[PDB]
Amino acid sequence: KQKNRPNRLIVDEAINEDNSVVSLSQPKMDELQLFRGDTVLLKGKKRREAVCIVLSDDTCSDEKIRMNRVVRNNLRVRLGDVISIQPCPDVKYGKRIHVLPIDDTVEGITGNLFEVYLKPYFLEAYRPIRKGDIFLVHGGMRAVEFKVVETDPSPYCIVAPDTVIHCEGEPIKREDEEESLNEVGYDDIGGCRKQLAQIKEMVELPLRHPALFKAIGVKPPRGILLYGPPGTGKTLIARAVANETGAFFFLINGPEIMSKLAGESESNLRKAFEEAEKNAPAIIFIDELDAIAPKREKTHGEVERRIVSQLLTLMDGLKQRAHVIVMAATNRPNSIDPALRRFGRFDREVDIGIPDATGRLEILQIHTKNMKLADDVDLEQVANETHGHVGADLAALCSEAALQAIRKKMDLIDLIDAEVMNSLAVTMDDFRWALSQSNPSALRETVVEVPQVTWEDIGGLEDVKRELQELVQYPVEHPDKFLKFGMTPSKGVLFYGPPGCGKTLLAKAIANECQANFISIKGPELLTMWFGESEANVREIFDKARQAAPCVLFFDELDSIAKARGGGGAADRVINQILTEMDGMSTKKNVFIIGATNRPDIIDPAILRPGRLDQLIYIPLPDEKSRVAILKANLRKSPVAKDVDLEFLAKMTNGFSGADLTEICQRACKLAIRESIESEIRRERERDPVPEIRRDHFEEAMRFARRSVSDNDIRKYEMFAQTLQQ
Amino acid sequence: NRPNRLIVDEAINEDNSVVSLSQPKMDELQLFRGDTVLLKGKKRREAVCIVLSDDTCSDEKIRMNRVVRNNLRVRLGDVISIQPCPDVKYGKRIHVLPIDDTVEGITGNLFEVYLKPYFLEAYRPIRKGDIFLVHGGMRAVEFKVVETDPSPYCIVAPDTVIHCEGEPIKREDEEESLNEVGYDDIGGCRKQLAQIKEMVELPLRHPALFKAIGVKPPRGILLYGPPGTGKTLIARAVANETGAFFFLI
Ligand SMILES: Nc1ncnc2c1ncn2[C@@H]1O[C@H](COP(=O)(O)OP(=O)(O)O)[C@@H](O)[C@H]1O
Ligand SMILES: Nc1ncnc2c1ncn2[C@@H]1O[C@H](COP(=O)(O)OP(=O)(O)O)[C@@H](O)[C@H]1O
Ligand SMILES: Nc1ncnc2c1ncn2[C@@H]1O[C@H](COP(=O)(O)OP(=O)(O)O)[C@@H](O)[C@H]1O
Repeated sequence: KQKNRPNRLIVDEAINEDNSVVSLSQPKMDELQLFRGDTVLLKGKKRREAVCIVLSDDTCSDEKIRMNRVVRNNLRVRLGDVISIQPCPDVKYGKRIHVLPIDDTVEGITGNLFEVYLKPYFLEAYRPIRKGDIFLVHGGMRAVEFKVVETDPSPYCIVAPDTVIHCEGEPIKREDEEESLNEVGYDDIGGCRKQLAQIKEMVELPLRHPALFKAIGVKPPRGILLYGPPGTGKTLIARAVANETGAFFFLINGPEIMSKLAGESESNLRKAFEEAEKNAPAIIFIDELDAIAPKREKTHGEVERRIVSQLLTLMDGLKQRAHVIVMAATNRPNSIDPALRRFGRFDREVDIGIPDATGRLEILQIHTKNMKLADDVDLEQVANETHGHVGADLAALCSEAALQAIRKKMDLIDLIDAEVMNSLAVTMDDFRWALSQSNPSALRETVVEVPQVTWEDIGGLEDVKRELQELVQYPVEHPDKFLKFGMTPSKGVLFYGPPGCGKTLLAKAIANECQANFISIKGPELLTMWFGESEANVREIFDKARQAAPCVLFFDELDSIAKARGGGGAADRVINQILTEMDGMSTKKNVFIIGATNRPDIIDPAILRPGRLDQLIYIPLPDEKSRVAILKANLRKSPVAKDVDLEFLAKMTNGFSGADLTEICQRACKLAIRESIESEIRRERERDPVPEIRRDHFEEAMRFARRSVSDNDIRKYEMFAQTLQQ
Repeated sequence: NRPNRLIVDEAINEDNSVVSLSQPKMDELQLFRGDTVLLKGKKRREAVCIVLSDDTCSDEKIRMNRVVRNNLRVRLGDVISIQPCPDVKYGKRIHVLPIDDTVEGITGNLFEVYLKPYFLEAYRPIRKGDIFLVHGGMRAVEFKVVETDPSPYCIVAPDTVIHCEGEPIKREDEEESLNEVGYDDIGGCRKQLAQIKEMVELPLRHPALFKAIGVKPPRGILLYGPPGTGKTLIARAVANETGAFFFLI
């Protein structure tokens, strides 16, 4: 970025008396790509926006903006605060504009307010406004404020001379100016920025750059595939990259292509492309491509493969034909025909995936920005407790929570619009009941995320942590050292020993401090792929690994598949595929393959071959610093008080595994919950928060023994450590 | 629960032309005597009858018609509402067609036999399609409104004649016009029926509440279940308690 976010400006008094005119300086408008007659989008406090025309000023300061008292009150700011300016170069003219004056400004005057106030104020003026601007109109020896109600270009527009002005009777008053309907934009798009920036580049370079693609010679984004779960803001993304760029959108959908009969399938599909040809600033988006073009064995018909044929003969031959780009949507990239997915056209494919916790948080922030809540819910625990939900399901979650809030209160008056909005309130219980009544769709899917451990759960093995940093982090940070000597780094590592979940948190910490993606490969999913006789599922997983580069590929226990066999054997139907993936693994892109086993005697010797899975790391029994780190993780995200004896467990529970010391904490927590609720039972029988688990309950939690490790297996692990002791 | 909705008096007679007067309720609201007074039952049903005819009912109760008691609600001993709506325009000789009991006895002139010697200047201002039972001897003969000369609720002029070419069709068509719509009439797994009742009833009667939320969750509802469960009657029961066009395919 730049210093101090240089669109931030200081409000100052103006010289011009115009309401819709703000003033800047000469090198500021040159740096911010601003003209002397162009329009901007001003943003300020209390999430209030403004649309204005920047004019040149000579008395204006370098880092200040001159404006009158109207925009200062419209942005709800006083003298001395900071405001921001955003350029708005894509404004369209308005069609119908509804204006209603405030009640105190029309007391004493009667008649038509259009020909006296509205007609001279907009007589070839072209003043831009937004929804909620209160602008002062002078006339009849008075000063009457007029407020924008609703425009057909609903976010922002310029008053055309053909715009019909609506000034009907019974106006609204000064209120909380609630938002209820709008048009989408880049801020409306949620958490997709790692791919939103890429597709932003691949549509911004087609914008107003004809000679740039002549400098390339060829246009690189000929066809763009956007695949993911159904409903991941797909047409929202397509509509968002159209209006702010400035083009003709003209969406068509595959069901509407099949909606016409035989012979009419060429009608309104080719004609869409001559429509795109006659309007060179345009994009093309098609929805449900699997309904048009499935796989070749799935093409069980004649008219549908005819439609596939006109799509192919229209998609191959638009090479520099009004420089239009083409977008498409599908569930998975292999669901479409692979002959469509070749090169020359339809090559710039991109994944979207599910949102993360912060992406879900900002999606819910967008969906709850327009609706006033009870302002005591944090909205972060709501977006953090959800898991595997599409953004459409978050919108449905917000709608059902509002339905819960409406159904909680009884019936009001029937139909003013000032009773069921200012009484809107949602609780933690409202969204919690809404969380139960919310069917997800992104479940049963390989999630992609950057998790958060922040390196301090890990106890001991600091040289092992340094080796894991040098294998993964430092090729990303300093690849010039590895290109200095040309050494191919060890991209594959093995974990063996007790059944620990600390290797999972190790991989999570690698993805965290690497700031890279994570993929959790499940052992039950591996046996699903084995017993389901579908060994081709590895390929799209590794394709998602390539498209989510850099990433961490945490595989579970691979010896369980060999445990299912034991007549004997070395490799299985899933095992031999990942060796071909490792041979197909490039040394670039910083995609790491990390393995997690328990018993390495029953694994493939081809895994033990060099270049496939390179080095083996033993994870030993937990140590006392790792035991107090385990107790710190037990104290992580849990309300606890003082007088805790963290050194009490490590002196005698050294023979137990780390899950036993974890289960001590959950058992003491359930004991605390049980004693608190029987204290509630005592309170009800008789008709303080007690936030600390008292350590007698901790000692009753550590009393029972469930030692899951075996000492002979520990000697077996030490025997393989001595085998690797060279 | 509304002040208009009040408990109903028992049916003294089976006449559509007689409504008893409740004088404390007449002192409560502002109802004007004369031609037309609007009344509502339940499930979005509209009807009009005259007032100040009998003066038999006591305070906070009004005696109404028999046909607005058996229809326009789910049962007797329930609420009835009133509404002032006077001096509407006039119609001409509606409800010429009987449906059920013409096949026994004689046909007659079909309105000079049982309609003319029974009415007392309340010229049946009912919904076009609603019924009313009247006969001289048996007093259980219904008819159906088929002539639609007036578009709003209008009384007709007395001693008017139109074409008498109407023929009876069926008896069960009155029962099949509802086809037994009722939440008591439906069987009901009451939990799932409660959520579907909520998620259609919040669409019901409050179209502007969708502007308050801004998001509409009902855009389509699947009905999972094994066949034989009344799935084609569950949607029929959800309809016509709301009041809309059902139109199954
Ligand atoms: N990522 C998202 N962010 C915000 N809103 C979303 C998102 N995904 C879906 N929605 C909501 O879901 C509705 C339909 O979007 P979507 O299901 O993506 O359409 P399509 O499936 O045709 O791409 C929209 O009204 C939008 O508000
Ligand atoms: N380097 C390390 N050495 C020892 N223990 C560790 C290390 N890093 C993390 N741990 C701890 O080991 C525990 C994982 O072992 P455990 O809970 O017994 O296995 P599981 O949960 O798979 O049954 C985690 O709670 C973690 O805090
Ligand atoms: N749950 C129910 N409540 C009331 N009537 C029912 C119910 N289930 C079946 N019936 C009766 O059974 C007959 C056939 O209905 P049914 O087989 O349930 O249709 P569908 O299976 O399409 O819902 C209907 O005439 C209906 O009266």
